[PDB]
Amino acid sequence: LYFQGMDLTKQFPRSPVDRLGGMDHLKRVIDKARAHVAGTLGEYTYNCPLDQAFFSFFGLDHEKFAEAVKSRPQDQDMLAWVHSQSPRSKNPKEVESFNREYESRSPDSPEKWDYFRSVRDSLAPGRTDITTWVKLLDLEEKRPV
Repeated sequence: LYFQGMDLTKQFPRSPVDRLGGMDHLKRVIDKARAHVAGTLGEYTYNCPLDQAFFSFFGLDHEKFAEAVKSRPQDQDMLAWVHSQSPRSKNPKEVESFNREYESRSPDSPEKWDYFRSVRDSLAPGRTDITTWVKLLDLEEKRPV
C-alpha cells in the first residue's frame, strides 16, 4: 500500500492552474501519480495526453516521476526532484511558455468542439465563456471559474 495514496473516486486532483514552482499541471499530476501508484485513479488517467504534454515539455519520464513521488510526500520535495531532472523547468520563461500554451488548449477539431460543448452544457450550460480544456476541468471539479 502507499502512505500517500489518494482515491480519486472520492477526491479531485488539484487544479490545472494551482501552480507549484510557477508551473501549471505539476500539482495535478503529482496527485494523479500518487493515485496511479495506489491503484485508485477512478475516472482519471495517469499518463493520458495532458500528462504526456507536461512530461514531454520538461523531459520527464512518467514511470520515474511516479516512482519519485513515493519517497517525496511533500510538494517541495517533488518540485526539487523535477528541477533535478529538468533543466528546462529551472527557466522561468520556459515554465511561463508551457503555462501559456497549456492554458490556451482548446478542442482541436470540430468533432472535439462538439464533445467539449456537450460536457460543458451538462455541467453549466450558461457558461459559453468557458472554452479551454483546463477551465472545463475546474468547472467539473467544482472550483470557481
